[PDB]
Amino acid sequence: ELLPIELDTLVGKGRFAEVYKAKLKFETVAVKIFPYEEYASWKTEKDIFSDINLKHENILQFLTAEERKTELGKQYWLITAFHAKGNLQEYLTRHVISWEDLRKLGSSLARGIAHLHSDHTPCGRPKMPIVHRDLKSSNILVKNDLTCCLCDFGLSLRLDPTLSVDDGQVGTARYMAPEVLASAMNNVESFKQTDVYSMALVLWEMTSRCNAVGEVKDYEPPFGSKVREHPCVASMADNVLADAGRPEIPSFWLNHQGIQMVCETLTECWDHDPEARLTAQCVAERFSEL
Repeated sequence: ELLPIELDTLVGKGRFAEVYKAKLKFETVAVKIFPYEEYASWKTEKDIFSDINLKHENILQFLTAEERKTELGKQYWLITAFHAKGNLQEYLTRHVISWEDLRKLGSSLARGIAHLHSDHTPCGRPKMPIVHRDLKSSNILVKNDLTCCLCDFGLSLRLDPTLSVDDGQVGTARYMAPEVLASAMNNVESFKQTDVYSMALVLWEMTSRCNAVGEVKDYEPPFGSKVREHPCVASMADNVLADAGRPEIPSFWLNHQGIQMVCETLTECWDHDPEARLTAQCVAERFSEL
């Protein structure tokens, strides 16, 4: 029961896996390949993608997981929809986006996160919340219709009441909330608030490349003008925590009313105080009012 795949091109490398554009005999699929040593990440993602209640337009569509014996030993595959327009970071690097693009990307991002965060299904029944714990533009995929979907659940945490104190600062230092950089966390709502902080930075990346503001600069990642290519937690703590630093919002951006509203929403969402941040649900609601 192994699918007829042929690995065309490496499109991704992370800590845990390589991602390949491949063919199924839809002819175009993504194949995420984990070595045996990264079994844990494959399983964490597999369990999220296999969960009946995490099927959503704004979550990457999963076909199947496979175990594939090789000469070196064994590989662990996740086979998913392939989004040809690539991850949001690559997309914002390549393109200046319209107001309409920003509204679709931003709304779809917030609806995807709010769905992960929700303690209930649409049809009202309870579900254990997931927090992504590594939200960033390279972990968001641009669909042909210019909506986002979430992927890369390798570091995700099921908000399980049995989770021990030992169960730190896993994830990408650049996108880490001040309370994570400070090691100043406990709330349950605490991990949801860290996702929202990272989401804010991504809304900023989208806004930074939106032609509604007027003149658009080249894409740079959040804090790109202040920290090295691969910033450590210490450097991030100095910027985000010690200097209360956030990506720059030039005042001329606020002259467009849409951009102004997005900049006010995302600014609340990257507040030093996690309790000051909006919920993903609240952000999705503001985006629909646009």
